[PDB]
Amino acid sequence: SYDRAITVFSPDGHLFQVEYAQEAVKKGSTAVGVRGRDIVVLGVEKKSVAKLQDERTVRKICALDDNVCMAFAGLTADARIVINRARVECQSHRLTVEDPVTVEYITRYIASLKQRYTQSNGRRPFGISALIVGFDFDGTPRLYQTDPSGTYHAWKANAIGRGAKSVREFLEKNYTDEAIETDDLTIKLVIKALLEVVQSGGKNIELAVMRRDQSLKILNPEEIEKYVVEIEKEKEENE
Amino acid sequence: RYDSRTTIFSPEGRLYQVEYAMEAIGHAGTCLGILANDGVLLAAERRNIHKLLDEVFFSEKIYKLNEDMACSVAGITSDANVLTNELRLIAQRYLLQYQEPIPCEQLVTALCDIKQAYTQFGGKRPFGVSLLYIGWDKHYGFQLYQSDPSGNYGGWKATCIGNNSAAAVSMLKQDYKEGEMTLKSALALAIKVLNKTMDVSKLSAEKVEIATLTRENGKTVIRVLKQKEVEQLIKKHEEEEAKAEREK
Amino acid sequence: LRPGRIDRKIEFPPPNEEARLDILKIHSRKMNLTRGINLRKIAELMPGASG
Amino acid sequence: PIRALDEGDIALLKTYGQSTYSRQIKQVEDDIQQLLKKINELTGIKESDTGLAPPALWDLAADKQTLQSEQPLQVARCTKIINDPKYIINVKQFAKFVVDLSDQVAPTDIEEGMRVGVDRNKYQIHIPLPPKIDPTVTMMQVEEKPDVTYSDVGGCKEQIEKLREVVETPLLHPERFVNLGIEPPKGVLLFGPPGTGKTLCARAVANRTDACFIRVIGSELVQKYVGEGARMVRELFEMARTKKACLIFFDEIDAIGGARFDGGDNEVQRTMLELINQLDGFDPRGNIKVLMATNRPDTLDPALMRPGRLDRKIEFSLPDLEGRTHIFKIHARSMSVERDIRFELLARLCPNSTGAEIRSVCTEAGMFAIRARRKIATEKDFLEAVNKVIKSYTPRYMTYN
Amino acid sequence: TKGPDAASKLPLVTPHTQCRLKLLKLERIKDYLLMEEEFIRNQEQMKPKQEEERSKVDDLRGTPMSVGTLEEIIDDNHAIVSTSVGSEHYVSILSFVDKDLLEPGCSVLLNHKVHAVIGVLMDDTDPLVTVMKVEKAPQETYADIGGLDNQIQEIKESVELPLTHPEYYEEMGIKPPKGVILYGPPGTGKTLLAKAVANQTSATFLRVVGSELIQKYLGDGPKLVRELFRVAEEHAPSIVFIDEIDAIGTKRYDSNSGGEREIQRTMLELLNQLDGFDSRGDVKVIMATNRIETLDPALIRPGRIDRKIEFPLPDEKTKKRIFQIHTSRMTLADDVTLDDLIMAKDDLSGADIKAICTEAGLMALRERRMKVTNEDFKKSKENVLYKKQEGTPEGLYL
Amino acid sequence: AKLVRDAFALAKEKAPSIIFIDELDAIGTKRFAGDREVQRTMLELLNQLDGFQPNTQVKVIAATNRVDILDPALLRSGRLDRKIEFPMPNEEARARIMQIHSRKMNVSPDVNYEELARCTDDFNGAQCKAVCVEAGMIALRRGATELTHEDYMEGILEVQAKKKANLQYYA
Amino acid sequence: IDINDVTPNCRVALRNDSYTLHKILPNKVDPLVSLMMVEKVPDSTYEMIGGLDKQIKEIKEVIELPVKHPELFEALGIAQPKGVLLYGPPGTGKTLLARAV
Ligand SMILES: Nc1ncnc2c1ncn2[C@@H]1O[C@H](COP(=O)(O)OP(=O)(O)OP(=O)(O)O)[C@@H](O)[C@H]1O
Ligand SMILES: Nc1ncnc2c1ncn2[C@@H]1O[C@H](COP(=O)(O)OP(=O)(O)OP(=O)(O)O)[C@@H](O)[C@H]1O
Ligand SMILES: Nc1ncnc2c1ncn2[C@@H]1O[C@H](COP(=O)(O)OP(=O)(O)O)[C@@H](O)[C@H]1O
Ligand SMILES: [Mg+2]
Ligand SMILES: [Mg+2]
Ligand SMILES: [Mg+2]
Repeated sequence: SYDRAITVFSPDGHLFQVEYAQEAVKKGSTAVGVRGRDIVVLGVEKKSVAKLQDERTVRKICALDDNVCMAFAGLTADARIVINRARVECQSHRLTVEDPVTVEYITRYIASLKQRYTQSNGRRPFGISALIVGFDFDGTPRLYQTDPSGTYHAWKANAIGRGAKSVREFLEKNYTDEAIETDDLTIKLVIKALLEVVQSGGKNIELAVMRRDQSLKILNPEEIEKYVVEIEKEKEENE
Repeated sequence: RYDSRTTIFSPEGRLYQVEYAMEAIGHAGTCLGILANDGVLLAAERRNIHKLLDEVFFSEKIYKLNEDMACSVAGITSDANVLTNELRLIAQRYLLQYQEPIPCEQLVTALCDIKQAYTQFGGKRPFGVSLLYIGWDKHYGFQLYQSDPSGNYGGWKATCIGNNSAAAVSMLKQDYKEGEMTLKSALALAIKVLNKTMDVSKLSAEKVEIATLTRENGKTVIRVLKQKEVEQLIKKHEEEEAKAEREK
Repeated sequence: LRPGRIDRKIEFPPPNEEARLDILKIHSRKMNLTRGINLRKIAELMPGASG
Repeated sequence: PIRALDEGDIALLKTYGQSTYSRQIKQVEDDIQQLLKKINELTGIKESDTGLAPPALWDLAADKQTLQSEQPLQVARCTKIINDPKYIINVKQFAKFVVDLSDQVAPTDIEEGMRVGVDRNKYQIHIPLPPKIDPTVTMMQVEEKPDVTYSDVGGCKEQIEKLREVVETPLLHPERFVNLGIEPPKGVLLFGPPGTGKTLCARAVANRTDACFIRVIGSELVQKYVGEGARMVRELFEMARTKKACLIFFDEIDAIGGARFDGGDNEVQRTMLELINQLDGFDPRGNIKVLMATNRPDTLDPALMRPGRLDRKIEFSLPDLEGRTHIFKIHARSMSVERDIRFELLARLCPNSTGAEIRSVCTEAGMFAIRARRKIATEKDFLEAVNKVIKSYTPRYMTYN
Repeated sequence: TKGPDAASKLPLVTPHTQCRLKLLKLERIKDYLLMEEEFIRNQEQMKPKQEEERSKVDDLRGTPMSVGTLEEIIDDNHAIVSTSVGSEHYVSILSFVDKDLLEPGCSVLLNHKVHAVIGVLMDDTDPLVTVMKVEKAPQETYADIGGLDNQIQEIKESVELPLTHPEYYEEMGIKPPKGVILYGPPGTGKTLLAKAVANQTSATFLRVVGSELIQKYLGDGPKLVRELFRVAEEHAPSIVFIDEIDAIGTKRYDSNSGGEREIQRTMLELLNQLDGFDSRGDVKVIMATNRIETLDPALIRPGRIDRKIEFPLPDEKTKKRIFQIHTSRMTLADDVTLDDLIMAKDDLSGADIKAICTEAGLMALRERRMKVTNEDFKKSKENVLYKKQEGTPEGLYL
Repeated sequence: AKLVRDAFALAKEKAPSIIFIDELDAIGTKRFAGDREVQRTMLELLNQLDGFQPNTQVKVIAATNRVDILDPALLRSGRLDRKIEFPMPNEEARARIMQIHSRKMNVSPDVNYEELARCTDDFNGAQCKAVCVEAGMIALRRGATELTHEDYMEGILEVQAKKKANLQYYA
Repeated sequence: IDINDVTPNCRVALRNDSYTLHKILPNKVDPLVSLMMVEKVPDSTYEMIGGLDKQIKEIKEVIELPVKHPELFEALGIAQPKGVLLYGPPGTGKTLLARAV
């Protein structure tokens, strides 16, 4: 009877509404993010959009700033609002301080907005967990995960959404310094990690690749096709 | 239960009120829109066809938002009217600040943001209005957009919302030729879909409303088909059905 | 309704046009019909009869 | 377009296929079932044991002599004596009779209210009988001390001390209470979360009760016939009064002590009302300390819970950290565990878990140590058991830190 | 003592397929059956003292012999026995009755005329309880379950291993878990794991429904539960299986109804027998529920139900195992690639991974084929998976 | 019915007799096969009450914790009519109860029974006696020869199973 | 009467004098369960049911084929379907098909 109000503590000190909100993140398309020496990758699964609908308006990977991009899970309605507020915050931070918004700062602001929305009644928590990754450190790659609760964390490689447990288990046992020593191997690692969660053909994986002092490069289906062909060749070599 | 208010999250993480609204959107009358290579169109069903009801506006379900946009409606009447007024206000505000037509998706996103804000802040019931958007912009041209009570929109080539939306959408998927539909063919397909989307046989012209978006000499004329052309299309569909049954 | 206690769930949709005609014939067998009692027209007048 | 099967199709389906051995195997199976049934029928006895003594024990031809000479006597109670004196005898339920004694018995032997035997023909009183001692009520006694002592109950020092002050101290040392003019509480209601250890404390008290301990079976008190449960409660309390310093344990008192409502339980409510006046009211109960236990105290009638019948209400709360550590040591005394097991960590990893869950964790650790053929259960086994027993029944823990 | 009355079962035949090796095995079993039949048929016929004693005892006893309750023992040759009609009789105890068994509450056997005690009824078990005892063990063994390995291991450690290898538990010092609850979606393998345990187990197996424990009369419920557990204890190694526990194990709540309060009393008697005053003995309780959140916390607390075994909907490997198990008898074709149906979304249970098999067989029969094909399996899946209506959200989440 | 009639006849035989039917709810439940026998027992009592010649030498006193469950016919006019009401003891009532049940025990003259009465709101007489007995027992725990007011307060805490601890936020 | 034919709960008849069993008698059936056994067959016939040929065949696949020819299922290696459920709009013919069966 303690799960009907955000600001009500359960006898064991649980804010049950936030835990329920995380369940919303548990129901979204998987997002995998791994950062390399000179590359940050945001893996995503496409949901095989309807035969008669356009996929241009189903963008799940969006860039908050010119060099910071985020991939979210959970309900799209809240994710869009969070993304818009993050963009406005980045453009305001640039305005007040000319230095471009750091990935840490944008993640902190997203967490602050989520916490403010999960602090009092009459305001439902944001049911989207955002993986904010960017080279905004001016020579250092960073990746962050903003839980629907409001806490963020620095992750070398983390998974959100459906299958997050399996993708995280794969990433832990395969993400080594030898793995991400080059951009191509980092992209291959992202593809391999997302393959176990999303069993399907091409166009079911959208990869956002960002290099140092560059712009977001949403890889075309062919390039993902080339990388999957390479991974299949590697598997054939192993056998 | 976990549907006392919109703000409440179910243990599985579902906005029960939002789902209830998106289910209730089915009570609304059938409306559909097919995107054609030369334009897009909308089709709606007048549920109220009483003889004592005087048709004064002719656009109960299809509203003009801007000089290059129009959006059909489906859902509560008061919510639909508020949403259409807000759409007009947003479009004209964008025109005043930027002095160019809203690129359609901007208006759709603004309305979806308003609906999301309603579904988030406590003390407000979700807008139970799902309305199809049509229009042309310099960036992508003709587009058809679907808006749900939850603020989740999406580009679509042909969709139907309201009564028997599932059957209409499925059989539009079955017989929609991508990139090969002209406005005449689009109207023919829309009439074919509306014929069996509603239980009423013979698809009375007074009981169906069709509006078409065309790009003529850079004007974007929105035309609501008069009863004469609607009757002509109905007769054409009847003759086509007779020809098809000829094989029998 | 588990597939071990109930194996086959046969649906019973409201009879279609031919089904309505067949039902009319079944229930009109003992009736004294008159020439020009076309039952297809009567069935067409029942769009969704419960059966 | 589906087409039904015909006779020829069925015949070909059952023939066009495997028929070289199928028929033989099927017939063999049917006839094997038949043979099993035939064997079972042929034996089909399993002679039921009867109380027949060893042949030398009875070996009596005078048993017929006693059967022919001795005559069965109906048992009845003499309600009144009339003054040759006449006696009114109630033959339980048969009828009321006015009979006179046979020459065998003397008039002085038979007193009013005594249950005496009578012949089945004339109803004359032939012999007196000892007063009824109910068999169910008598079996309700313990007469066999359970092997759980107070040392096996951990984390409840205050609760155990209160229980002893209620049921044991007043019986062993009445002087400490008589000198200061203190009437010790006569009842204790052990209410707490299920599996916390109320029944264990009751068993310990019965173990060192050094008096009459009566375990009240909730089934017997609820009887099929109307008024039987109240009679059973009244017989139990009389049997407690006849003894000195008896102890009654009303285990799961919520079984019968539900809140009265307006047929509903009705009869169970009447039995509850009988226990209530027995515990408190006219005719002081006497030296009968009542022990009641229940995991759901809120459903008890307020009359039964008033501090006149259940004087001391001991709350068996979930053990604190020290209680959990002591419980872990108590339940791990026999387990072949390693010497470095940090029981403090295992206690801290079971935040809100009763003693029963601690025992379950200990048994799970032992079972894990048995899975891999290891005769010593290391602390990792206990950690896995804790995960399986408490945690089993990350993103949520992500927020906390 | 009255050791286990284990259910009888014939040995298992391995070939399954109608090969001549199976014929030889069945012929050998039949030969031994005819062997036993002939031996026991000749024994009495081929057969040609105690007769005098038996005749004397039966002539003293006479017939019919009434069954009454012994109320008290006054002397060594006298007792008060209350006939079934409630009337107490001061009858004489005859010599040929072992005085050791004569205890208050026992069912005494009395002469019809003089009512003199002539014997003590030993079993006198409630007929509604003796029915529960499993005599013919079900044929479903462990090999008949696809997967559910962890669950099989837990159930074996709880009910099977302790009897066979009690050394491990005795040395470790831990009493083996004496209570297991099987909970999970419907059609997962709960009753199956119970049938397999009953088949393999050598201890007396008692089956209950959770609805037969409730009796119309007031006190019949708790007394029936007590009789069931007493019968289980009489046969020292026993397993009691209370399927559909959620019938009487619903959360206790203040009920203004004797029906509900009677059901609650039955549950209380059950939980008192399971873990309360006096040890439970060597009786293990297995319970099944497709709803564990609605059970009284006391009934499913550690001590009574020591292993809350979970039975999830089958995963890919488990689903492939249940297709192999339920299609082994079937004569599959060459193109039957079960993986297509095995994929599924998330919601294929054993019942379905069997009804699907039955429907594929029936559709093969429709086309007059005894060898199924891939199209048959796809059609059977489409026909038999129609269980849930929506059970899903809309296109909100991304 | 026979038992009730015999009891009333015995009350008649003795001239100055009083019958105390305690826990009248057992047989006084509202009219609704044991129900039949109990309804018959009730009728007998309602009759033996109306069988009395007015102002006879036998008076019946009944007790009950629930008048709602009681059958309305029992009250009536010629039957039990003097519905003597017993209220939960007031402040003075609780203080007097504590004084009466603390008489036999060695009690400190420093006890402020009025403060205890204030601190024991919603306490019936039985609970007040339990409070006194618990205070005595607690005093015995510490080996104190004579009771103290704090002992009475701790007994009041114990009577309702409550436990008082030094909370970390109430300083 | 042989002792092997008296199975538990057989409702035997006993002689009044010596209480000897001299008959087995039909097994006791609760009065109320007897009325549920269809002794008089209903008049509905399959030809009276129209528009449900597929439904009739599907139901007969479970109510007729498994019992009429269990050998087909034994050879196929599939378990005999046990139950069938009829569901649809009211007055569609479910009870009519039940009567026909
Ligand atoms: N405090 C404890 N210390 C040690 N062992 C305990 C404790 N509590 C429970 N146990 C263990 O759990 C077993 C069962 O617990 P017990 O029956 O005493 O619980 P309960 O609270 O009386 O149950 P319920 O409230 O359901 O009647 C005990 O025999 C003992 O082995
Ligand atoms: N895992 C499985 N492996 C093999 N056969 C299975 C499995 N699950 C189900 N089956 C088959 O389907 C039947 C249904 O499963 P089962 O009887 O165990 O259901 P249950 O879990 O008891 O469900 P309910 O809640 O309906 O009682 C089994 O008897 C068996 O024939
Ligand atoms: N397909 C059909 N063929 C013949 N008669 C039908 C059909 N459907 C409905 N009916 C008629 O409608 C009536 C409905 O009776 P019933 O079978 O009880 O309906 P339901 O199954 O909905 O309860 C029947 O008397 C039957 O004669
Ligand atoms: Mg207990
Ligand atoms: Mg089951
Ligand atoms: Mg019907």
